[PDB]
Formats: sequence, C-alpha cells, structure tokens
Amino acid sequence: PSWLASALACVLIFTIVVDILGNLLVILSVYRNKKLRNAGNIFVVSLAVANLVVAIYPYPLVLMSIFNNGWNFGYLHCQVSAFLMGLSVIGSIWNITGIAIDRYLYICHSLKYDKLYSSKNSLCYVLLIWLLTLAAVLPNLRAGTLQYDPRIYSCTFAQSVSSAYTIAVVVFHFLVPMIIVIFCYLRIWILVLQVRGIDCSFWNESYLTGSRDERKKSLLSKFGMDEGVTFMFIGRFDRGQKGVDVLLKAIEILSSKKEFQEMRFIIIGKGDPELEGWARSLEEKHGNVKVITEMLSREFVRELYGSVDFVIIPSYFEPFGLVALEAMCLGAIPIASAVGGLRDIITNETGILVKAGDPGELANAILKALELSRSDLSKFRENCKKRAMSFSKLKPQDFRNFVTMFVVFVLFAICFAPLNFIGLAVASDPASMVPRIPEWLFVASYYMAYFNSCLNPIIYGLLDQNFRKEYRRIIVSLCTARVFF
Ligand SMILES: COc1ccc2cccc(CCNC(C)=O)c2c1
Repeated sequence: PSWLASALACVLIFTIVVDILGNLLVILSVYRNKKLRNAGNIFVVSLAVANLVVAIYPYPLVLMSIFNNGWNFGYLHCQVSAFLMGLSVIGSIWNITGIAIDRYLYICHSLKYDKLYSSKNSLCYVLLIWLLTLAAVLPNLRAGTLQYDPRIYSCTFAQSVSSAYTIAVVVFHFLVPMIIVIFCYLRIWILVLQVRGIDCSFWNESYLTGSRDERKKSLLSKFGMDEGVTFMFIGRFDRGQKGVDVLLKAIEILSSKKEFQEMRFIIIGKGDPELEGWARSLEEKHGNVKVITEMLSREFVRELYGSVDFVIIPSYFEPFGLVALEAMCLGAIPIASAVGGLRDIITNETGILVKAGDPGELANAILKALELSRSDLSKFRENCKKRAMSFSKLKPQDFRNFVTMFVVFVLFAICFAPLNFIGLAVASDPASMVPRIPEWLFVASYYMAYFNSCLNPIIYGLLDQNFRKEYRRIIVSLCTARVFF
C-alpha cells in the first residue's frame, strides 16, 4: 500500500485544483452570462460555494496528513476541519434538493401560466438551507463524534462513536433528500413525456364537421340507440391493469337505478374472454350498452372522442395516460382514477376524479356526471381543451438543463451511496463492524465523496452549452491582453 498512499494524494491534488478553479468559474459564469443570470440558478451558486469551502481549509490539511501519516495539527484544527466538511456535505445534498423542487415547480408553473416562473424567494430558501445544515452539523462538536481516522488520514464524523447520530444522519440527511429528489425528477420526466406524446395536429376538433349534438346523435343512431348522456371506454380487457372489471361491476349497480334509462355506454377493447363475455352479457340484457371487441381506427377513435360526453379511464395503474389527454383535445370530459400521471393531467376544474378499484364510487361519479346540464358541460369542455393546449405549448422548449441538474444529482448519489451504506453497517454493532468492513471499501467510500466536490463544474461544461460558452469566454479574456496599433 506504499503507492496507494501517493495515489490517494493525487486524487485530492486533482480535486483541490479542479474545485478552486472550476467552482470559481461557475460563480463568474452565472454573473457574466444573461442567459444563466436567472433567479432559479441562485441554488447553483450556493452549491458551488459549498464545494469551494472544503478545498480552501479541510482538504489541504488532509493532503499533508497523508504524507505526515498522522495528525500533526491541534484538536481545534481537527474539530473545525471536520465541522466545515459537514456544512459542505450536508449543504450540498440540501442545495441539490432545492434545485429538484425549483425545476419541478418550473414545469408546473409554465403549464398553468403564460408567464415564466420567477423564483422570487430563491435567496430566502438558500439562507433557510444554511440555517438547517448548521443546525445538524453544530451538535457534533458537543457530542464529540468528530475525530481523526488514520486509514483515511482525515478528521471526519466517526460513525462508530454514536450509532443513534449516524442512523439520523443517514435517514434525515441522505434517505430523506434522496426520496424527495427521486420523486421530483420522476414527475418531471412524466410531464416531459406527456408533452412529447401529444399531437395537436391529429387530435384536433377541426377534423370534425357538424355540431357535437349532431355528431353524437349520428354516432348513437349507427349503434342502434337514441339520444342520452354517452359514456365511453377504450382499452384492453384485464382483471387488474386498465380496470374494465370495475366499470362492468359499476354498470350492474347503475342498471337498477331509474337514472340508467338516460345513460348510453360504448365499451371498446379486447382481452380476458370471461370479461369479454360479461360485457356481451350486459349488451344483451340492456339496449343502452354497446360492446366493440374489434380494433377501431385512430381516425374513428378521434371521431368518438369528439362525439361522446364522457370518457371513463378506470385504470388501476396508469403512469402516463395520454388517452385521458387525447380525449380532452376533442372536448371529452374524463372520469378517471386518481393515479400518478392521471392526477397531473386531470385538474379538479377539467374532469371528475375517483378512487381506483371502487365500482361504488365510480357509479356515483357517473351519476354526478349525469347530474350536469348542457350549460355546465360547455365550460368543462373548454377547460379540457385549454388544458390539452397548454401541454403542446411546451414542445419547442430546450429541456437540456433538466438533464444536467439530474446528472449533477445522479453523480452525487453514486459518490455518497457507499459512505451512507457503511454508516448503517457500522451503526448495527460499532465494536464488531470496525474490522468486519474491508479497508479498501472504507477508503474508497470516503475518497469518492471527496472527489464529488470537483465533479459539478466538469458536468456543467460537458452538458450545458451556455456554461461551456462562458468557460471559454472568461479563459480567453484573462489570457489575451489589450494593445493599441
Ligand atoms: C453528520 O454530520 C457530519 C459532520 C461532519 C462530517 C464531516 C465529513 C463527512 C460527514 C459525513 C459522514 N456521515 C455519514 C452519515 O456517513 C460529516 C457529517
């Protein structure tokens, strides 16, 4: 391990150099560029400062202590260096949490409003984060959980001092931010796919001829049934995916009610033959229920969306649910299950939301849909059309910034995943897990987390076009001089 000592010194030498130069460039680039001068990027400046703190005083002492093979400085120099390392690591994960919340609210704001998301309170949330990070690192001085570790030649937070302090540090300052951020970028990725998936040039009301009342009367006549509140279902027949079984059980509940005579049902799909029989059974017993097992054209489905009054989406698990959004394009008021994706698309103003897997509540939701006059429906169709219109509005946008900030988080998660995992293993039995954990695994977990501090500016340049432009802009301005001929 003689060479392993010099190699460890190189990793830090690289980190210190790239951090000091790189994160200083990030601070300048945001102030210099008008494109990067937005309020939502105050967190980026705050995260870069957190990265700079460790390369100025803690890391340099750790670098000497590799060569010295011990702590040749005081106890205050150990307690303070461990403290600034805390504010940095804890500050970095909460700043990344801030950006993840900021960017999720940004897509939601651009959907509901024509004006861009201002990020007006960005400076206040940064100060709140630093008051939170200080409140978590500060009690480690009095408890005495900060001490030198010879293996990693540094003064850090010892995971073997108090297991209660480590479990709280792993849950509240790693597992808690991780969940918040993974959920945020999950909801962003769905909304970007919904923007991608919609086609306002195909699913357009223009393609339809006469009035909705005339087109509904025409569609119902061809199916052999008179005028009424027409409901539609479209999707494969399955016991626990698209929930055709929930709809079928609900029609039976409604068949006895005097309100059923004023209803019309057009079920479309194919799957489980038992469900296919159940549907055809009600088609016989009731003349207001029509089943289509055949595959209908995208052109005809578009005409159906434009003619029917409602579209029932009783799906158990629907992640995107473009069908709900496609129906809204042609004024079909959706009645859908409160599932992830459908919860995003359907507003309380646009459609009716119901609990997934309940035929009772769906029957009452279909009843609520029936207890609505021609005047009430016309505004609901308008809102449905306006909501689908806002999704296509975001199509020309450059979603490249969301990828960079996601890569920033992804890399942070890789660097600190072993350190927080070892911290849980050590928390089980501190006396037993000290030799049970391999030395290479302990050293690698710590130095990965150290290298992370210089990673963020390298990522900004290789992915964000505006950052790469301003890096060369500042570099050339200080290299080249001014002279007169
Ligand atoms: C919890 O507070 C601190 C205070 C100082 C630190 C200094 C260096 C590194 C860490 C993270 C090590 N925590 C885990 C759970 O692995 C610190 C954490």
